[PDB]
Parts: sequence; structure tokens; C-alpha cells
Amino acid sequence: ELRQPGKNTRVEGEDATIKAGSFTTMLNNFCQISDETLQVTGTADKVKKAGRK
Amino acid sequence: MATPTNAVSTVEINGKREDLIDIIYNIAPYDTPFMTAIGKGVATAITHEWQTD
Repeated sequence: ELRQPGKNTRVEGEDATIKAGSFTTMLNNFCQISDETLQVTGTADKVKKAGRK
Repeated sequence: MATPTNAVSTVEINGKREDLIDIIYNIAPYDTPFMTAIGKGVATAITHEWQTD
């Protein structure tokens, strides 16, 4: 993220001064497995009967 | 505190990648002196037979 604005109004030729900083944040998630199974007899895979052949 | 006050250092930054080398060091021995010393042959049955005199 970032910060909010403000009045800067610097003086001419002034010496510099170091001004803080910003850092990030970590997030993480886990994985998940999904599956399905199927079984079909040999005869049903050869014939052509009605709709499902 | 021997660091500049507003200094970005490795302490406060995030997201540093890990340093893991791609080498695995294994030095376990696996030599077989007796196997190498003796002779080799072919058996054609469950029981192997020979004769002495």
C-alpha cells in the first residue's frame, strides 16, 4: 500500500533527511484435490441399443 | 542500533527468495567384494546339485 499526502514546502538548498519507508505483507493458501470414478461393462461399450451406446 | 534510523535493510523487507542448491550429497558405499570375487553361472531348476569325491 501507500501513504497519505501532506504539505511539503521545502527550503531552497537545504540538507536532505532520510524519510522512513514501506514494506509488503505475505499471504498464502493450500491446495485441494478432487476426483471422480467410473466403471462400464465390456458389452455396453460395443452394442448400440438406445441413446447411450 | 548501529544502522541508519530510516534504512531499508534485510531485516524489515519481505518476500526474499530461499537459496537451496540443486545438489544432493550422498557418499554411502555400495560395493560387493564377495559377489565380485566369486564366479557366475546359470541354474535351470529349483534345486542345484553337484558331486564331490
